[PDB]
Amino acid sequence: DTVIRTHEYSNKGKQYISDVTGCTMVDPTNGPLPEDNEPSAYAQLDCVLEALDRMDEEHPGLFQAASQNAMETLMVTTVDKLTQGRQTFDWTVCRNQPAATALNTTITSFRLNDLNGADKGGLIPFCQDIIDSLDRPEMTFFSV
Amino acid sequence: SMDTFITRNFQTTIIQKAKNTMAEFSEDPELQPAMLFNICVHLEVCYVISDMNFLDEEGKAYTAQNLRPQYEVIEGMPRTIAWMVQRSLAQEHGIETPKYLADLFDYKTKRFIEVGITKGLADDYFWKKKEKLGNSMELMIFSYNQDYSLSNESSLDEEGKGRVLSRLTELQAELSLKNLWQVLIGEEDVEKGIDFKLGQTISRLRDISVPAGFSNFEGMRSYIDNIDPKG
Amino acid sequence: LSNAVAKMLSNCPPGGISMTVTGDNTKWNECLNPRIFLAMTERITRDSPIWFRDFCSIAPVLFSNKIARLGKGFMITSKTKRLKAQIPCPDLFSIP
Amino acid sequence: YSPTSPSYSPTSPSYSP
Amino acid sequence: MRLDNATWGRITFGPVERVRKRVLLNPLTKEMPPDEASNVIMEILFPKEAGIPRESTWIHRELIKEKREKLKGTMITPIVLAYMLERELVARRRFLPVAGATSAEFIEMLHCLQGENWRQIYHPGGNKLTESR
Amino acid sequence: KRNRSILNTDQRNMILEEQCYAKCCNLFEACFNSASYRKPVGQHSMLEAMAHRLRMDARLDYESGRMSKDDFEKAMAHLGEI
RNA sequence: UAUACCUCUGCUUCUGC
RNA sequence: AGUAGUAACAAGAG
RNA sequence: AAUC
Repeated sequence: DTVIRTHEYSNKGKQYISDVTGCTMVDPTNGPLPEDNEPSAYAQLDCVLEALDRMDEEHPGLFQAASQNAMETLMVTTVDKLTQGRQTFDWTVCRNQPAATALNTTITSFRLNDLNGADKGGLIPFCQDIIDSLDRPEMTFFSV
Repeated sequence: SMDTFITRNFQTTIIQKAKNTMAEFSEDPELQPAMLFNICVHLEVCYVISDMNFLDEEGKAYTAQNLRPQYEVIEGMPRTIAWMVQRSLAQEHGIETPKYLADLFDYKTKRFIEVGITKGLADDYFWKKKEKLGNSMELMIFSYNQDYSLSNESSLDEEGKGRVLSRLTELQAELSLKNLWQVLIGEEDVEKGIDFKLGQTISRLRDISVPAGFSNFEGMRSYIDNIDPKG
Repeated sequence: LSNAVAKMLSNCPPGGISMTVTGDNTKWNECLNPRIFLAMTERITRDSPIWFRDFCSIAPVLFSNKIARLGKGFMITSKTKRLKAQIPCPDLFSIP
Repeated sequence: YSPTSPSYSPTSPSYSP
Repeated sequence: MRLDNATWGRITFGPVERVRKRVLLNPLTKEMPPDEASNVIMEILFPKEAGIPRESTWIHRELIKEKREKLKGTMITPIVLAYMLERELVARRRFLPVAGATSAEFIEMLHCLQGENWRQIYHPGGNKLTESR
Repeated sequence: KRNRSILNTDQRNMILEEQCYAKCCNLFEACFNSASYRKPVGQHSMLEAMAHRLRMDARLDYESGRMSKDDFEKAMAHLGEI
């Protein structure tokens, strides 16, 4: 129902095929504006950027200030920060499991495909491994 | 190069520990090999002092059987392991833990030792580190030009003092032979830029993950940064 | 909210009318697009270095090409025979 | 006086001619 | 001990304007930031693991010595001692609706102090600070 | 008590996997008591840490005189294998 | 097949920010 | 049957 | 006469 209704509000957008996944994708952004009161995902990029600009004018140098605080925190953030979560999807077994386990299964699996950014302690190199793991031609994982 | 040079001179035990120490400070071994050499030489001087030296059941120095050395090598080991050893000794013998990290601890002297390697004047480098410590650790500085400046209470034996000065200039001779001595003399400091670059697959996803009227992400990045939408 | 309401109340033009719209947005998640959220980060990280810009850009890029797993499936039963069986999501179009 | 009693209340400001 | 030695006044019925101010929930033995207290706790319970000795050690050296002597002959698990110390060092400051009482030893009793349409006089026992007076 | 439904499924294998980590962690906490309180830091091996600590602990207990000549050699022998 | 009038299970056949 | 209410339970497994 |  959600899957249908999500596309029902974006059906007048641009439909294309993802060359990566090979899936059917839908893009409403910068689509034709609505002529009815039915829900609409057709949001114009300029109107967002203007409203964002208006925020930077009203609140001076908040963006670069907020970016700094987050960026500086990211550097200090350890990998174990991903343990404090709820039931997480584990790609290895394709079932929901505790975040602490779902993390451990990924670290042990990444060690086989040769991605030891997790060992360094910081989240940045572990995140650097995750985007790189897409490039690997085959991803091996333990299955007891 | 300095990279291939260290493979021939030192053993793996000194190379690994040197790289592992630099890894903690977020300093690249390969991009700064002269900085690795400073630690490699600094660890080898400390290693040889504790190698032949041992203790007995009565508790006096002798050369070699036994499973309890006379000197405890702190430099080379990781930070959290080093500071564990640092405090455990200080707390046991009953003396104040030093402000900064140490290199060696002599069980017969019951005092911390601060080792230092320098290029030119050895006596100049001795008084510089005396400012910070004062009377915390017994300093023992050495240089490559056979110029030494030991502590007031000289625990170092005459035969052992030679082995240090022997290896110091032997390496300094090997460096000058292959024209790799000029690399260590010159100054070395570069910014550790935080590297995070996107691969092939994730970049391909970001290219398609853009609004209508954009070829690739580069177009979306420049547009948001440059143009002014007001009105 | 008290102070905000006090100010938004007492700042209003005298001899006018201040009106409060008790509001709510329907189909919040179903409409909002990741590609708009991507544009938001690029604007917010304009002064910040290029490594951080690309870092913040990933999360939306992943949501932009996300895939939905359709739970367990559908259970079919004969009332006369008194039988039941789950139909896995890959076998949804196996049945007419 | 008990809190339930009316006499518990304080001798309040009363008006006079 | 504060509730034990305390004396209670009289309940007054009438309006009470309440302000929502960021107050300290529990009285501390000696206030410190999270980092500074964490190290003081380390020096007391786990000396050898502690790590790089900061100046903070020498500032609260008198507290460390005192806590060690008090936590000497106890069989209770360190993790419990650390937790109980962390309580009486790290600050617990959160927004509460108050009216003429912001001192922690009042805030801990804030439920019995006043409501919207009533007030109650309460003298908390033990000691009070000069700064607070 | 733990949910025992796992015993009947093929997930059983995770019970061993848990109790394995449990042993290691519980033995690490026996070497480093502060591990329970504040998160241990280090990019080095978990064994390397436990080795160097138990080495020092034995050496200092001997020189102080908590450890005997019978126990010290046995201790250095066992740690010698690692 | 059979053990099985036996054995195991009661949130662990998907519970997010 | 009944609970219940857009889909289940009214026992499951070796 | 606050910040934490």
